[PDB]
Amino acid sequence: QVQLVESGGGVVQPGRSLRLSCAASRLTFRNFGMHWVRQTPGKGLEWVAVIWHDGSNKFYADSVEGRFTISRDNSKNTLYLQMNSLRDEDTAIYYCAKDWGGASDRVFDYWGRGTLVIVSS
Amino acid sequence: QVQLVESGGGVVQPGRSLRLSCAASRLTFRNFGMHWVRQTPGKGLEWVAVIWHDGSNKFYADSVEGRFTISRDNSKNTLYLQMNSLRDEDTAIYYCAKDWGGASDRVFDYWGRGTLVIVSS
Amino acid sequence: QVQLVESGGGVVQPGRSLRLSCAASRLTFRNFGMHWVRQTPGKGLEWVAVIWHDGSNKFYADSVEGRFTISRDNSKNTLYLQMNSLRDEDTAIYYCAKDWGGASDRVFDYWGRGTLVIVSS
Amino acid sequence: QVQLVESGGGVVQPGRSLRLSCAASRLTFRNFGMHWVRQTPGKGLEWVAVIWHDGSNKFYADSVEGRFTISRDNSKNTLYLQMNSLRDEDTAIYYCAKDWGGASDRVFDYWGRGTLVIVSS
Amino acid sequence: QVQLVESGGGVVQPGRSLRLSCAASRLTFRNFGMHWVRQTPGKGLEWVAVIWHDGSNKFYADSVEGRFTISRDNSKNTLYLQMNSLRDEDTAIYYCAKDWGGASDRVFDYWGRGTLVIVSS
Amino acid sequence: QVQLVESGGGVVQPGRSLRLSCAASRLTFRNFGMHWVRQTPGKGLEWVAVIWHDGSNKFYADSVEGRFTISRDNSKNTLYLQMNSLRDEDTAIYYCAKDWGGASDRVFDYWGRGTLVIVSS
Amino acid sequence: ANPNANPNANPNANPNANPNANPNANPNANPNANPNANPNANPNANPNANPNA
Amino acid sequence: DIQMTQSPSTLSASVGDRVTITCRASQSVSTSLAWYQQKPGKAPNLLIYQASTLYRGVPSRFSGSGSGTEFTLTIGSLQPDDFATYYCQHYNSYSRITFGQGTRLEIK
Amino acid sequence: DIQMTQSPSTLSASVGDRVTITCRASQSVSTSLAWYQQKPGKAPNLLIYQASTLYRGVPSRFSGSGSGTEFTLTIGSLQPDDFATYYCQHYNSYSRITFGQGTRLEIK
Amino acid sequence: DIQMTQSPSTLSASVGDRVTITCRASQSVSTSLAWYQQKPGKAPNLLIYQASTLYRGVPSRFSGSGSGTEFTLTIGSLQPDDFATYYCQHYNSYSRITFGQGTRLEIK
Amino acid sequence: DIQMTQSPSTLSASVGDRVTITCRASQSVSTSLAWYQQKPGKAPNLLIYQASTLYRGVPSRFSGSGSGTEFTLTIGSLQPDDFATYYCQHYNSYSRITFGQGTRLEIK
Amino acid sequence: DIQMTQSPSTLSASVGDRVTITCRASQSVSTSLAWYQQKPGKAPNLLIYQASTLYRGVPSRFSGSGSGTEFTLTIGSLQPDDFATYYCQHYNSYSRITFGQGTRLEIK
Amino acid sequence: DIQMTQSPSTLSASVGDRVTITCRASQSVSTSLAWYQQKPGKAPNLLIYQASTLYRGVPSRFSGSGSGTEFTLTIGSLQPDDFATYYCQHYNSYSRITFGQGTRLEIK
Repeated sequence: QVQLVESGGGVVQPGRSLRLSCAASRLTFRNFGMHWVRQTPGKGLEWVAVIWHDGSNKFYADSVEGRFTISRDNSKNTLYLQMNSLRDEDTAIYYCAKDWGGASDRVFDYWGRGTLVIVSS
Repeated sequence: QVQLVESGGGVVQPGRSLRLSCAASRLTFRNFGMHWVRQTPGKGLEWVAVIWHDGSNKFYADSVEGRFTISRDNSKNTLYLQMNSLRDEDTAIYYCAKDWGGASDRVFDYWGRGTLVIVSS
Repeated sequence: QVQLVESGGGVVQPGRSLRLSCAASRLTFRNFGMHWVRQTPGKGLEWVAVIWHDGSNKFYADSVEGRFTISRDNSKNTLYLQMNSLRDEDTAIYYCAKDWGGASDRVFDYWGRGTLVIVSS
Repeated sequence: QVQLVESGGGVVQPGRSLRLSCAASRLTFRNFGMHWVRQTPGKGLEWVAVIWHDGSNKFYADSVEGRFTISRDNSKNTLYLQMNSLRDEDTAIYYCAKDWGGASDRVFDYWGRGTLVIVSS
Repeated sequence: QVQLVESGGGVVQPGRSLRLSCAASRLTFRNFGMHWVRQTPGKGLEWVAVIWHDGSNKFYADSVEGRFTISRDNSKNTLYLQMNSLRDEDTAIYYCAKDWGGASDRVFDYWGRGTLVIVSS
Repeated sequence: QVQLVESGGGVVQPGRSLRLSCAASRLTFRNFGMHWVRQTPGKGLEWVAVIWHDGSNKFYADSVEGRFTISRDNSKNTLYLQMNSLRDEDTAIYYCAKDWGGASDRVFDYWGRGTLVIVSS
Repeated sequence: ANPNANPNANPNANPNANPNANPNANPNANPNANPNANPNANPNANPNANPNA
Repeated sequence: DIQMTQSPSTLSASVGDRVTITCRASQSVSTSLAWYQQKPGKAPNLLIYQASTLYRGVPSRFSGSGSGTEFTLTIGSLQPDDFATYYCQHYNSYSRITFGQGTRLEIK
Repeated sequence: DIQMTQSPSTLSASVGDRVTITCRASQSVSTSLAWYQQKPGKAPNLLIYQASTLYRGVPSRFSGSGSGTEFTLTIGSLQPDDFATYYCQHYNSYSRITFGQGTRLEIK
Repeated sequence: DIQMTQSPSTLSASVGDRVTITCRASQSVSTSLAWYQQKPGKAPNLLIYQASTLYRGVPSRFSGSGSGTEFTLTIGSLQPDDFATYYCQHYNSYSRITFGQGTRLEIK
Repeated sequence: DIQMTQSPSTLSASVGDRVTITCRASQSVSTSLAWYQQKPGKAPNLLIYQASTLYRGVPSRFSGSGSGTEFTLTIGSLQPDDFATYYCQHYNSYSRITFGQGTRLEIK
Repeated sequence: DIQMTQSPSTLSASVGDRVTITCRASQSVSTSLAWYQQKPGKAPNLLIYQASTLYRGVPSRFSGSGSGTEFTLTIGSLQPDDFATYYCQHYNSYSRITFGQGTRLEIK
Repeated sequence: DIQMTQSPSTLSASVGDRVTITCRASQSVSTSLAWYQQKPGKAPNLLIYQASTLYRGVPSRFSGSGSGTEFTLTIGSLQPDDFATYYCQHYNSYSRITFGQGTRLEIK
């Protein structure tokens, strides 16, 4: 029934790297682009990045340009977001997403459970 | 002349599984992609899925994404669609299909007879 | 020099079957794919089918799908096209063919003489 | 050190036949595919024919299809290329050749000396 | 316990012939193929030739084709290789061998000691 | 009823020799082949050697190549197996075996009683 | 005017791509296939031939 | 997805008449439309592809037209055998396959 | 970027009333807006897309309306399950996806 | 399929003239075209492949050019033997092989 | 050499049951496989050759099947006299005779 | 012929550790790889055939793995008598036998 | 077939110079090329196979490179012997073997 499980969370000091995974199940992962959505502790929602079906193009929010890199592995049915040079404002729950598949509607329907990333010392 | 006959219907409680077959006759099955078309009792027509000639790629309508798995077996000259986690909306008459084979037109020419699937209790 | 002599013509009622042969001579038969080209009495040329060098794959024009079957048998250096469920349109002059053998060029060089098939009453 | 000598050339009228021989010495003939390479007086090199190690398959250039027939006889250790229905574009020096033996490399390493074939009046 | 005795070596000038023997001991010579392996002074192993169980077929490496001749005599339990038209690159320790005997495995089990051949002036 | 008796066993030190015989009884020993099969105390069976009707050829297992030697004496209705250079892995009950006689069938019909040979000290 | 790319362009696959085999492939044998014999063919005799007269 | 609306829902006519059935798209589908005729108890059959081209073996009395979102299927002269349910189906690129509601032709 | 402001931040209401939640855009977003409902501890679920269309499987008591910069989500008859935090999300072309602050529903 | 349409349907000319025959594709077919000459009572023969390459043994007076949907077969100097029917045939990948109607060359 | 694996290693069953023993070869052995029964204190006796053909004097309750790499012995109805050790053997051409590990049938 | 390259050329280690030697193939060899160890003054002795199977008499600390072009020979625990030159040899069908350069493992 | 084009047709050079000869493909031929040297009056001999590999017995001065349709034969230091005609040959799969026109090396 399409479930997305994220992993790789924990606590890291600012400036260190961290890897995230969105291993999908029962979804035709290759046909769909995916998004990463970040939910701050203030209950706000911020869009992070999107990668196309085959990885041809990537788009990032201006708050994560040059520090975050997202890559997709269609063979293993999973999605990766690798973060570099973290700081205090990136401490939040990271949600995997799945673009609905419409012609021009960039709307997320099947979200993941969520992974918490803490940046502190 | 090419005839498509389906089988494997019946009555299933919601949440159980079901397998549907589209054994073809006199059709060069391996060269042609195949679709599944669902007709609700309200005389509406919905498209279900499509599998390519070799089974490399699949596409599903969003209403059955993650619940329906379609597989094509070229050797036995037949097509399979397996249904998981059914509900009241999946009770309908199911027709097989055969893409016309043109460059860019997704139209169906040799429809099957149809097999009836009932979800109730 | 390579000549293609086709045979097996005649006049048949609609709905009856008919076998055709393209016994070739002085050509390396097993190494080349062959076609069947149909020329309507209205002086229009129409392609019918194609079989690969070893018979692995066949492609048919949609006008003859499910009715025509080609078979190649390298041993006696001959090509077959057996017809089922003919009709009034299928009355035309039937040519054999031999694909030129280019990397991606599907062109016919050594056309046969032509065998006449009549569907009438 | 592996010498291939060719014989049977001369001058013939157009449309007449002629036989060529490529008797070999000290080469393991039965374990190597062989070729025939034509060099026109315009200094152009064109491949003509190749025969597999037991003669299971034969390949010819399109310009010589149906006119040239080549064969191998391992017992007396010689190669033949029989010429039929020649014409003025077959005036050239004819080279025997030996495929190197690479898994996918079709390159000639021990060329023969060459026998001149001329057709005129 | 199967020991392979090889002999016939020495120092020869470039272009002169030389004979190497591989007389066997207690091994079933007739039912096993044999191999010659050349170990260059630069610590490299180059395969030379293989002879079938009854001498029906015979293979060589590209560097030794036509210049090397191997023969098999089942009668007095020896493998023979005649070495012709030499130059400097053939100066190496020459190993005898015996293929293990698998259905598709060309692997040597009982190596010989080696007889060393010098090409110098 | 065709019964085969083995003899000549005992216990020997490693590296010592021993002769094993399975002289036949009521068997047409001359025209029909024999087999030697070893059954280790681990209940595994291992084929050892085969000798043909006239003893023209000997084929041995790789583990017994050069350490075992078999001979056939048709006149005295007996089969021999000689053993040298023995070690611990060659301890078993030795079983003379008899083929079926099929054109391509290496299967056993009249199996041996077995003789025990021990390698110890 | 906006010189950048459109970050909301349709990123999904195309579910209407041509789902068929190519009727015009290269339907010929390969003239450059390995024409030589196999040097690694088993050179040993068959121990399983008939041992009976 | 792209929803397909075809009008009218039901249109009655008699033999020898001329009728037009439309299909309205939510957004431009270029010329990637198809018309299907379903008689009761049978699977629908193909009538028009590419929104204007006549499929093989279909009587020429059917004609299609339109581009963008407004498309028309016209039967030149109604026949007793042409009374059935008509569906319009689109195959626009990057959009999934959908069908219309189904226009019904009723005798008299 | 286009920052979404959804007003007001919190409406208390009881079971059975009608509540309207607005979302105001700083610049025209045409009709490209979507509404999310996040129950606490869960990832938000899609309710409305294209600012007027109902997503599949969502009860019909949710309805969206508006275009340009004034967009309203209306729950016709509030139900006990419908108490959650609501976000409005735009996906206008040539602009990055942003979310609203989040309107909460409080019982009584 | 892809419809092969060539113009003009009939073109009459005398010996020594230069004629150009154009073939129009229903959609882009890259450069994978061919031109065939059918002398009555005989099967057609190959003249051009890849829409620009002269076959082996064809007189050099025949010329072909064009790409996409506009292609032209040009005869540099019309000869007494060159009066026959001309067809344009395409073999684009993932599309089936189709032929045109065929232009007739008629003396004077 | 060719290594066969026969599974299970030991299979206990009662009289009147149906038991199937398999034999998996490391590489395809066509049909050149034979099975044996070996009682304690006795040499193994042949059961099936050509992997399917019954030997003379062997009860018809023993039946062999399979080709290539996957082969099976089946005893349709287990009788008290069929409690022993059963092995599988191959005689593929250009390959030496090697022998299996063994399935044992044990009472209850 | 296939250039059969083994890396590293020379790698030092002490008794008791885990040392792995790999060999690179120019193109696919499937699993027809062999490994030979050559102590000075002695001809090489076979260890692994079929790229994974241990030869008879080969200690269990010897182990081969890999397929295609990437293969690995892994040492379970390096012993004082395991110090020599190691070679990788392939016997792919329709190809001639070639060996590697030879990896030298040296004390400490 | 594939037309092989090598440029320049004829270029002159002096002993000790650096001369590079290219070969152009009509379409991609992977990396399966072969370079041939023909002294006048002599059958030509092989220098490079697989477009980069030096054949045995050929001096290391000869060097080839390139992929796709761009391939170049490079001479490190041209010597008086290397004055001859140079041909580039392709053997791509499913395509017939063709050669180039032949570049000429002329003294001074």
